[PDB]
Amino acid sequence: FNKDQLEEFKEAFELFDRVGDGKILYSQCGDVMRALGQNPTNAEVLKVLGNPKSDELKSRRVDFETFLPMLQAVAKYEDYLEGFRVFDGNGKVMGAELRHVLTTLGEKMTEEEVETVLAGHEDSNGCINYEAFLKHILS
Amino acid sequence: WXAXCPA
Amino acid sequence: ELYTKYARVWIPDPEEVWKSAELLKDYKPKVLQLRLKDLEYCLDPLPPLRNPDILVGENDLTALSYLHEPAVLHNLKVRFIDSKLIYTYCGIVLVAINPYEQLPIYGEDIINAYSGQNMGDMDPHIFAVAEEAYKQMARDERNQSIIVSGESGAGKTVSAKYAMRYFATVSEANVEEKVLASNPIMESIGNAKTTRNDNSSRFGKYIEIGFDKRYRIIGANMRTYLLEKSRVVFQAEEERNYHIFYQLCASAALPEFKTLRLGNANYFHYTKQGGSPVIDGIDDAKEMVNTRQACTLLGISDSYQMGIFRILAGILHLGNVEFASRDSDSCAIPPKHDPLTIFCDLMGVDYEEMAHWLCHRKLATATETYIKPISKLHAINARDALAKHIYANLFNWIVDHVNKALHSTVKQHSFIGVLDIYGFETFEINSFEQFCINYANEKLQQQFNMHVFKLEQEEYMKEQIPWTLIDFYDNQPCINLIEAKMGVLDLLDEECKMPKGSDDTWAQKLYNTHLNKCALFEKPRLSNKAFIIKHFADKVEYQCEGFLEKNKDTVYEEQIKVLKSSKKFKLLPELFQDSKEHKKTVGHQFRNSLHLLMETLNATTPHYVRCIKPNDFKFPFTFDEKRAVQQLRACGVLETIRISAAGFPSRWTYQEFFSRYRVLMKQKDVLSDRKQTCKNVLEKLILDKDKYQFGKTKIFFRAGQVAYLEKIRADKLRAACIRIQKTIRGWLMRKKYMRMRR
Amino acid sequence: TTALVCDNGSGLVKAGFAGDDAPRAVFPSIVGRPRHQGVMVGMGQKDSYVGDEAQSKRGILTLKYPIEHGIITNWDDMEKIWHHTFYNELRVAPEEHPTLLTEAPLNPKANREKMTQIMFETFNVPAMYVAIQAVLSLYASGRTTGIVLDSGDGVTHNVPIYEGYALPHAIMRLDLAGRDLTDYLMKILTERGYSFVTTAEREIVRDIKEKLCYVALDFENEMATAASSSSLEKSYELPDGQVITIGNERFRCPETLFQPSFIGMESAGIHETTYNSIMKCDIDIRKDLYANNVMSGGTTMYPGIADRMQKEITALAPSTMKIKIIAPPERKYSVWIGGSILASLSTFQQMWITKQEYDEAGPSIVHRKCF
Ligand SMILES: Nc1ncnc2c1ncn2[C@@H]1O[C@H](COP(=O)(O)OP(=O)(O)O)[C@@H](O)[C@H]1O
Ligand SMILES: Nc1ncnc2c1ncn2[C@@H]1O[C@H](COP(=O)(O)OP(=O)(O)O)[C@@H](O)[C@H]1O
Ligand SMILES: [Mg+2]
Ligand SMILES: [Mg+2]
Repeated sequence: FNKDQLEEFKEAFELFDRVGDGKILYSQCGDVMRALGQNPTNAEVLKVLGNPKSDELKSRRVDFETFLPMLQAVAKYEDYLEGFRVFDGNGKVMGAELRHVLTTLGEKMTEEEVETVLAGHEDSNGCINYEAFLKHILS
Repeated sequence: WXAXCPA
Repeated sequence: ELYTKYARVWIPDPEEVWKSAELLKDYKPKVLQLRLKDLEYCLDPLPPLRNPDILVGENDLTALSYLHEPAVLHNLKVRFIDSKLIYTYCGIVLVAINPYEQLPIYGEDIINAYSGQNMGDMDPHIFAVAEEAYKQMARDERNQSIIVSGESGAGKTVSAKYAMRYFATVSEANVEEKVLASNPIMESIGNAKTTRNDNSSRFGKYIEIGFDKRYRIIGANMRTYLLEKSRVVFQAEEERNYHIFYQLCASAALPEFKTLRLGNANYFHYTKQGGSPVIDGIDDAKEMVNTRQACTLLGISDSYQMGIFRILAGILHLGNVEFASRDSDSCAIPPKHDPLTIFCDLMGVDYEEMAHWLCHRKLATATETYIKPISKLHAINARDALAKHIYANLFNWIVDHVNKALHSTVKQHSFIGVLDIYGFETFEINSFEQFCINYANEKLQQQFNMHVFKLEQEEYMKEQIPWTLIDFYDNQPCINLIEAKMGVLDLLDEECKMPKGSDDTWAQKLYNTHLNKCALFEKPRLSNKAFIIKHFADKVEYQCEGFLEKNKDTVYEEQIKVLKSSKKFKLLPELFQDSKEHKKTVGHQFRNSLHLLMETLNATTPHYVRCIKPNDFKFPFTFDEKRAVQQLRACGVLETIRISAAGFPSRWTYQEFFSRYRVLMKQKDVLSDRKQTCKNVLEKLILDKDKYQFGKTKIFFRAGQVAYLEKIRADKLRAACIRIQKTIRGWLMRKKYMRMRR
Repeated sequence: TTALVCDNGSGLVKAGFAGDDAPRAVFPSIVGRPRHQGVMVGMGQKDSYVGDEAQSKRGILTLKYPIEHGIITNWDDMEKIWHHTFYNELRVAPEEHPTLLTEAPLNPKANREKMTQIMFETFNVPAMYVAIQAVLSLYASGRTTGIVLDSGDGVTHNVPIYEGYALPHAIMRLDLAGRDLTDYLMKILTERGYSFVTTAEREIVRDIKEKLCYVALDFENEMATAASSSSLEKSYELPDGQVITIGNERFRCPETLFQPSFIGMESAGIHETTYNSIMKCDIDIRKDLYANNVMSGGTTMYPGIADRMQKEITALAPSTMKIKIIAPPERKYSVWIGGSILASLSTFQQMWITKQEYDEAGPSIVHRKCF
């Protein structure tokens, strides 16, 4: 990553500061990394944060300069397609089954998160084009 | 028998 | 060998036959650390291993991946306590645990809900086996019979109620009402109170449900076997003779009986012996009225009901008759004696003629006739043989009138039969009655062990792979040991004859003949008095004490002729109405009768129902580990588990496996004939076919291979799913940026 | 399959199946032959008669016994008596069934060998055994301690047995028996002027002996009494309706078992032989032998003989001892009955001398295995 990207990332980072010290929370680090184009697992985020304790995750604040080595470390299709074919064989996926597995298996999401990802992807029958959902989530 | 008696 | 840290494992606890543990550190290719109040543990040159919980609570026990007494024991506990599901399957076997609480489950809805339906497809219920029996009687004309087995007190009779009620609905005639009304008759004559419960069954009972050429029920036939005649004379402290005596005795006041001149049960030698007349929690006194209702509804006229009770008053009065001895050689009844006087007027014979024939044995040849006096012990053994000869004929005649009412006047095409017989047994005294019970259970479990082997061989011959992989436990050396000539019954019959004979000299002959010869017989350390048989379930120790006096019958033809002449009432000549059979000893009569039963059932396909009584105190709907284990051993289930466990316990169909493990798929996994896909795919996945056989219908795995396939299923599932959640959070916060930045 | 159980006395044949209550065929062990030139051409011809046929025809016949003094003494007629018993009396093929044969305790050892050889060669009996009479009386009388006294038509013997050990040196045989009572009865009957000379006429006497004779409790008192009155005297009919009348002459024959000098034996007489058989036994046993005395065999049937035995033996035994006599009316059968028991016991199946084991070993085997 070049200096310009780092400047753009710092500006974005400062936009997410809801406390005014030019910093985000450890618990916001994952959100900022994903918002900046990274796709780390929650496990990867906790690992790069150093498995922080609840208190520093919720209240310790870091500026862009301390964030940066972590962003670098986090930064450094066919599997995703097979992953979608897991949940299919007409190229569609039930909304109910994907909803159940995403909210009860793996890295369970909130109903609001799931409603925001799935909004607009199910048809009147309740079927999702997973190739289309994938293109959407890759956009 | 064979001696002391008739049978 | 692989067990991770945080696997779970089972360890013997003193008062729970297993306890679950986790293992706190990884075991390595002899010492262990576990979490449970925290302990080290140890090995000999493993513990059992615990099924992944999804398998726990499954209805078929052979579905489980690891099979050992813990896995069955808790799986049955969770089904019984948590899910309330009493019925469970192993292989073909059905296993039942009585709630002592009524349930919806027997309702008519459920009856219809099972009809027609293949054995896997429902959840288990007693109706499901009866339905299979019925449809086998459909597919082949051959008869199908149902075998109901277990401890005294465990709902064998109730399971029969349901097994009949299923046919009564799914098959008009009364027969369900008639048979259900029969029970208080047979339970009055044939059931008894014993140390571990009252209302045990002492005989074994078999009902045929009969069908026409289109399988409408026509009617039914009642048979009895294995009657415990020996109880009638002699008993051990806690016990009663059969209920009908006590019910009759309890009604001494009532006017119809009043001429029978009865007495409080302590008054009569046959009832008196146990000192224990009262059943706890139920008075018998009014139960006669329920018996007499059952008889009358079932068609015994009030005259014959009065006859039946008159005879029973006869037998109880007979027991009080008394012998006083002139000599060792000879004994005479005292000159004026109340019970024999009463006995005569009850049964209409000359007092002096019974007084003569009790006292003497006649002996006669073609030319000549002789009268022998006999000793006090012989006069007693004569009276007791006579009492048993009256009683077992009275029983076998009441069974015949119940049969008259229950038969149906049409040619029967085929029949389905329901058998109520009492399970293999252990008590902490064991006596010739138990020796007979355990002999019978030996034959029955042979029939099972061989029929199972047949059905497994069949299921193999559905399939390309051969039988030889199977081996099975074999009862025959024990059967011979008891049964066959110069065996533990045979020497008992011989000791009756040999001029002076006793439980001691019998035991001595037992040891001389067998003690060091054969692996199945053992002497205890601490006495000559007793011996141990290693039955298939367990070593049982039986006392020799009292085998002889219980073993013995000899009826004097010239006594029974006195009764057979009688003119007062028309039952008593009919009982005798009818050779060597007068000679036979009880043990030989039981051998014969068990062979009648066993050829009745060998001709006929069995089906099996166990009962395992969950707790001694009859607390409702609650379980004890220790009893349940003992029952499951005594029912051969734990043996069957081990045998399958080193077998090929697991079955899958191609469809069921492939449809479940599509989670494992990648497109080379799929080729249009699913059989080839599975058979190719597995070749990389697992070390060899030796773990996993293929048939034409089915896929057969060794034990434990399920738990591995489950683990790789979960591993690939989360490998895909967390990477998907990784991208879904990734983009969803990409979009949160683009929405927040704009 | 069941064991035939057979007894050859001197006097009778007693036969049946093991586990019968009583014997099924009884008949005299007697073979008849015609004394005469048969007159009528076209009558049936009988070359000989066996058993109770000869008893019917007897007035025409010589009657011979193939056994006397418990010894088989002419074989080709004894073989005929067995052939009659198996084929005609019991109606069995003997080749299917095993057999027991019965014998007096000391008799010549060749007797066992030939008695074996006939069974195995002639009939192909499956297996066989030979058993001492006074043993089988204990089985019948339900005891394992006692002194048996057993007296046949042809032999008398004590045997002491104690808890199932037979005690060989104890065992003493007399040859007094009902036959020599019978001959002596003919010789005394001549004194009152009746002469019963021929063989069938001997059997006519033998029925007198069976019916009228009784044992004097005191010999001297009744021998005076018969002079003193008619009262003892009693009378009987010959087959032809002659009457014969008999006095002290009827008890005096039983008395020859107590004073063999009347017959001219040298030996003690059955009471004193019984007491001497006890004394030859050990002092520990003796109190229990005195407790059980078992009369066996037909000769013991005489009225009062048990009360005589007790009275006379009392004067020999020590005053304190309990001495007791056992006398079931069965007793004439009791030697068969004991065999009926013995052949049924499952332990016994080890004992049968089998056709294989004989055919390998030869009839010497009967000495070794059987006793
Ligand atoms: N399936 C069941 N449903 C309801 N009650 C039962 C059941 N099984 C057993 N019982 C109870 O336990 C007893 C079992 O039957 P019972 O005839 O007394 O003994 P068994 O049938 O074992 O010989 C019944 O009296 C009843 O109280
Ligand atoms: N009731 C009797 N009283 C006296 N003597 C008898 C009686 N019955 C048979 N005898 C005689 O005793 C002999 C029969 O005794 P038995 O026991 O049959 O001999 P065995 O056992 O050798 O055949 C014959 O001599 C017969 O005449
Ligand atoms: Mg019952
Ligand atoms: Mg004799």
